[PDB]
Amino acid sequence: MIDKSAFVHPTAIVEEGASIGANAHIGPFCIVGPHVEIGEGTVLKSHVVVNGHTKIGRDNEIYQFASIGEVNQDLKYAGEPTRVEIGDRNRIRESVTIHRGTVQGGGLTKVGSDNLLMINAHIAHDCTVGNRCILANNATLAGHVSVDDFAIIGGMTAVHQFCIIGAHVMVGGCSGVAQDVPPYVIAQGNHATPFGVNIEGLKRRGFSREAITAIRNAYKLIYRSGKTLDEVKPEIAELAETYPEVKAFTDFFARSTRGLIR
Amino acid sequence: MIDKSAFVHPTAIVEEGASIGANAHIGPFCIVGPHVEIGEGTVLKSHVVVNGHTKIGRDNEIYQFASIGEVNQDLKYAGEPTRVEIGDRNRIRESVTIHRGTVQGGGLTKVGSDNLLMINAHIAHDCTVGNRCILANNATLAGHVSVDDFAIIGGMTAVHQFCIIGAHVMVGGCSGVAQDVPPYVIAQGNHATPFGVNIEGLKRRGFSREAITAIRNAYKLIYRSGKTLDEVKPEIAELAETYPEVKAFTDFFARSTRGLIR
Amino acid sequence: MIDKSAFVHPTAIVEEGASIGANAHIGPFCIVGPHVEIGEGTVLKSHVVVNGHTKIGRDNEIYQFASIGEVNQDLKYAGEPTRVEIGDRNRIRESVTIHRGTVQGGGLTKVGSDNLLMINAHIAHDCTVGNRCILANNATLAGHVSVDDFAIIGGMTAVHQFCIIGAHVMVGGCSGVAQDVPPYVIAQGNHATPFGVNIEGLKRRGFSREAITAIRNAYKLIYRSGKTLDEVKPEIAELAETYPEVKAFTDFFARSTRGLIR
Ligand SMILES: CCCCCCC[C@@H](O)CC(=O)O[C@H]1[C@H](O)[C@@H](CO)O[C@H](OP(=O)(O)OP(=O)(O)OC[C@H]2O[C@@H](n3ccc(=O)[nH]c3=O)[C@H](O)[C@@H]2O)[C@@H]1NC(C)=O
Ligand SMILES: CCCCCCC[C@@H](O)CC(=O)O[C@H]1[C@H](O)[C@@H](CO)O[C@H](OP(=O)(O)OP(=O)(O)OC[C@H]2O[C@@H](n3ccc(=O)[nH]c3=O)[C@H](O)[C@@H]2O)[C@@H]1NC(C)=O
Ligand SMILES: CCCCCCC[C@@H](O)CC(=O)O[C@H]1[C@H](O)[C@@H](CO)O[C@H](OP(=O)(O)OP(=O)(O)OC[C@H]2O[C@@H](n3ccc(=O)[nH]c3=O)[C@H](O)[C@@H]2O)[C@@H]1NC(C)=O
Repeated sequence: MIDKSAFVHPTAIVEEGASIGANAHIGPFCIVGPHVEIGEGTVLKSHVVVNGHTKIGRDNEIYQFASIGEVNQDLKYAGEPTRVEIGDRNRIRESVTIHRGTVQGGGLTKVGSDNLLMINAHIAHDCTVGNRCILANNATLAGHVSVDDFAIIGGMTAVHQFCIIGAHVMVGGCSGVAQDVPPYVIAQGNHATPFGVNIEGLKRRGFSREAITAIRNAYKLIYRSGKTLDEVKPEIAELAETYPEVKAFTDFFARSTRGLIR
Repeated sequence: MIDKSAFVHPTAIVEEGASIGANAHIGPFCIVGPHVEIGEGTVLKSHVVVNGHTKIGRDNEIYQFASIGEVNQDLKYAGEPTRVEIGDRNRIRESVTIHRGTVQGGGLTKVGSDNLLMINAHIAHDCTVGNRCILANNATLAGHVSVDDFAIIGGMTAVHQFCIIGAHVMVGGCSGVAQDVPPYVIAQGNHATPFGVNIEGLKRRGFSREAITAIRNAYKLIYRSGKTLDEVKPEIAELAETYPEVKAFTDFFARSTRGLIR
Repeated sequence: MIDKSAFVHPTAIVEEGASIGANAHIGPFCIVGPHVEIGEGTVLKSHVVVNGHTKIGRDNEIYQFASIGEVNQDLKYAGEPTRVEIGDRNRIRESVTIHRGTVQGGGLTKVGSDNLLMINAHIAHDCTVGNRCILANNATLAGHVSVDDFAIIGGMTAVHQFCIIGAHVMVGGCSGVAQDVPPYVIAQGNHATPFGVNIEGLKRRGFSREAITAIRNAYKLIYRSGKTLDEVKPEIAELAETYPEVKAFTDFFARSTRGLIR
């Protein structure tokens, strides 16, 4: 049902069964499918396509020529009723594409809250984007990619299938990520390699001097020590019991399947 | 004429003279020009622009914000009635652009059948795309480019004007192809360089153990022997009279004008 | 007001207050905001969004799915009535985005005349594009970028914020420009480095043999001499009093803030 306080442009096509929340705005020439839920205050500017089994939260801004909930590009997909979930206060810019999941990959593509997805950013099937992320122009995620909280993907940058981009990571523009990126690190190149800790990002996000130092020491254990990952994991765990920010590393290691960028 | 069994959305604009086949679907806000032919069962999802002298075959799926048959980007083009041909069962994704040819370049842009053209793939004037190809997100072909059967162009990858991408080639993502790529080879980098035979692709497509070995030996003649191309061409021709799959090389050599990637 | 000789498609939405010039063409499903001015003979093909405080000149061709005058992607922007200016005889292709300025960056995004902006070219907030430029497919300018007269940005190429691309420059495809590019030079790579003078471009644009030689000598002072920029600036100024084309260098130096690509 469409809430009485929602605006739906006469030219927009909202198919019966769609749920449109209070004070939502559906602009000219938009198409909204029957299995779509659009939250309170969310705006679809114009020329937006939203379909599939897709739930969109509150106060989102979705710009013209964006395609949300669409059939994914995985040749394995066969039309199964898979899902998209999008949180609150996201800015989803022109030509952004966010595709539905696959049964094989868990059935769900997820995007959190307060994200900025710039022009022609691509979120493929079965991706999980967290909160407060930035995907710059043409930033492209292949299937099953995780982008953790506060992570930034630079312009023209592509991420290989199944890769994890750790929390607070900054991936430089014009890059190609082929393996997993630990939280807090700077990555650049093709293939992308690590370039230290995202110190400036952490400073701006309120991380203490002590926390940043501990994170830098954890980085040094991984990349400078010359030891194997299995050797340094318990050392990182010991460090984490004093500095809880370091726990991001161990949580990341348990999820990592592609190996680390080096 | 529009076939009686074709669906044309009330909001779609199909100009008089356009030919729409049986059980075709023209979605909301589509524009179809007077010199366009759309084949049986072909679907234009929504917000699709098809114009120029353009023939589209059967069972195609063309997604929103795609531009098919449009004026090309060659500054030499002056509005001449050039052409686009598109075959059957293609999946042409959001924002894909396929441009009409130029008189100078032969007057025709051609795409075969069973191709997957991912988001924002670009097929410039006078290009020839074969059958069963994959162009990943943002894959960009300059004018007069050939992409032969089964070839794959990775995400964010650009191909220089007049280049040929051989049959069964896999070009890696984030690459820049400046010269001709022989059939069956893996290419990566900027500028792109060869990295052996696409063994896995050939295995999946039913190539025999003997054929793959012969193809590998042909690759070795080209790249490992240290001999000139003119020296190894007759040797490849001799090999081809036992293994007919090797004939792909000699057929490719006759078309090649840019020299080989090395 | 809409001029009596202008065409506005019944499906187009031109908001009251918009100024549409003589013999302009507003195609199907276009949206034109109340603070937009569209000049004599300008064509919006179809599915074009033009909003904000935006002035567009004469004889422009703006293609489907383009977004002109839109809210920029700078997180600092807060909805202030900033501006876009676009000159005459530009060809603005499918999915091109040109964003309004920011108060912080001067309030204006400017594009001159006779430019070709290819598919999905991006002109960010506070950019200044001159005359006769070419931005190829997916060419991406970050905020506050200057692209001077006749400059060419290759396909898949990104330019870092605040950078200046000098007059008559050719930036190769698949590149990443991180610093300022002097006029007349060829740039390629990631990060982009200089590769001599754009001799062919200058020849075609009517530059004399003497002028090109002088420009080459200025290039050699900057890059071959081994001297500092401060040492060679007065030498370039001396050369410029015989060959006025060399004055482009000194004018560029005064604007440069990022340092030179080397
Ligand atoms: C990084 C920038 C690229 C742009 C990213 C945006 C694209 C995404 O929206 C779509 C996507 O990533 O889907 C893939 C899916 O994430 C993956 C896992 O589920 O599976 C697929 O990728 P994968 O690497 O597993 O390719 P396949 O094993 O399915 O084979 C697809 C084609 O590649 C050929 N191939 C494969 C391996 C090889 O070594 N050589 C080949 O030629 C093979 O013959 C076939 O034609 C999926 N692909 C296809 C084309 O089906
Ligand atoms: C690889 C990724 C890039 C994106 C690919 C998508 C673009 C295609 O849709 C369009 C396309 O490829 O068309 C070109 C056409 O395939 C070719 C052959 O027919 O001809 C043209 O390319 P080319 O390399 O021949 O350029 P021109 O010789 O026509 O000159 C165009 C501009 O380049 C300038 N130039 C040329 C050479 C040089 O050395 N320096 C220059 O500055 C010249 O002054 C002029 O302003 C065409 N270009 C233009 C801009 O007209
Ligand atoms: C080059 C190809 C990329 C595509 C280009 C197209 C994008 C443009 O349309 C938009 C644009 O360029 O705007 C930026 C604006 O030109 C600039 C100057 O005015 O300011 C901004 O860029 P900047 O480099 O200054 O980034 P900020 O300092 O504003 O911080 C933004 C985010 O980066 C994080 N950051 C910053 C520095 C650092 O070292 N590590 C970080 O994690 C920080 O925490 C925050 O989340 C602006 N960005 C944002 C996201 O606001």
